[PDB]
Amino acid sequence: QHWQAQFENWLKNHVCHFRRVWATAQKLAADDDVDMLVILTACYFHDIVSQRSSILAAEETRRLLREEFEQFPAEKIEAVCHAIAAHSFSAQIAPLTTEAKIVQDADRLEALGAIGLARVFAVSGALGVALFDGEDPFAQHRPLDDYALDHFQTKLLKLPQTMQTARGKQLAQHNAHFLVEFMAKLSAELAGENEGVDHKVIDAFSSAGLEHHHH
Amino acid sequence: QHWQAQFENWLKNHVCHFRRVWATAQKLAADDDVDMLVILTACYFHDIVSQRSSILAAEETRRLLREEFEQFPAEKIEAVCHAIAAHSFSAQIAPLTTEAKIVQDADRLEALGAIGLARVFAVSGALGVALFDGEDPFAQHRPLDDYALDHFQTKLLKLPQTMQTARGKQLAQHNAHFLVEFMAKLSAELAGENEGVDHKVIDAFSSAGLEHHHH
Ligand code: NI
Ligand code: NI
Ligand code: NI
Ligand code: NI
Ligand code: NI
Ligand code: NI
Repeated sequence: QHWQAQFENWLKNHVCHFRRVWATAQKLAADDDVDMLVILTACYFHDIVSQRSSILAAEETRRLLREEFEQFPAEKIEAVCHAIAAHSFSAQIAPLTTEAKIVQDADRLEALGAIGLARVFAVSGALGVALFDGEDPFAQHRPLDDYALDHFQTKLLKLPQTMQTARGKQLAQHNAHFLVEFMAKLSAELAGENEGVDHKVIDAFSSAGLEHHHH
Repeated sequence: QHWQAQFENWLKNHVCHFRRVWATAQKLAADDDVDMLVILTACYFHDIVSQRSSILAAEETRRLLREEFEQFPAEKIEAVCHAIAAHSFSAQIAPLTTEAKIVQDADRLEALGAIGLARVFAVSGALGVALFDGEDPFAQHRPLDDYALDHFQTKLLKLPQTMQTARGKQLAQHNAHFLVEFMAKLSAELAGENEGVDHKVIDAFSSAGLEHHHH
């Protein structure tokens, strides 16, 4: 009963990004018997501590844990310090625990898909980096990245291949394909097509099979 | 001869948004014999003058026109003052000229589609308005709009129906459907689906037929 009750984690602290991560984080380790108890606090705090910021995410979440996590720490508190330290590839903190892996996947899946396509441009909005045609002709020029549409084939399109969770990869594979199709429509529209999608960008930015013949 | 040469409009002034608008603005009035000469300057300056801003876009573009447009003004200069004044529904300047209509469509199509889906979130980025789940449960709550994802069914999803150009509407209809499908994937992902799309949002935010049976 301390499986649903402890939801009163940030549900009494002081954000929704976590609500979802847990949701898909559970689906990743469904019926594997790993530790769906630590992984939780892992994905529930990885942000409470803002390339130096993840190593402190645990040197921060550990001290703060000694407040409400007072009831049940045990050995399950050193694992909540690797997960919440190995999720953002800003610190390159390689995840070793099979629990610290499920999070580095659930949170990293928040970079792809519909929400992912929204983050790239929202962020790119404040930072004001643009994303216009200044990026299409990059078939012959070079990627300056954060031109948001470039951030696409620099991090995002390369995220699924470096996915370290069995299912999480095939999942970060579909969502990563949703981004390409967006690129497909963006190319056309960008080439005054207004209708179809550039069936040439789908051919280069996403592994066929995810939609296909066999020779 | 003075149809391609005059491209040296902003090509020597002091932005790419125009390059495209003309492209699709020509396709809208293809073989109709209207005035593919004024419509051009129309879509080439509607921005040089930043709900009061469109009426001045012409009270500004007219004076500036008296510089390079010195060679060929004629009656074709009073039309370049209605178009470049009737394109943004911020001034509600109803377009009367069939030329001032092709622009209010070509420029308004830049709100839908792939580029459209990027603008909503980019802009929403600087203004920092968010767009998270705080918008999904709005099936029972109310839309505060600029929550970017709301800006969707408030302006964008209503743009194609108020389109005033023969073809331009069926065109702003497809691109407007591309936005819904995005909403479709956003719903699923938002509901921890990670795979398909909420085939319930496609059912409510876009007129079937654009993809369908017949009873
Ligand atoms: Ni995160
Ligand atoms: Ni699959
Ligand atoms: Ni097959
Ligand atoms: Ni504009
Ligand atoms: Ni059609
Ligand atoms: Ni039919």
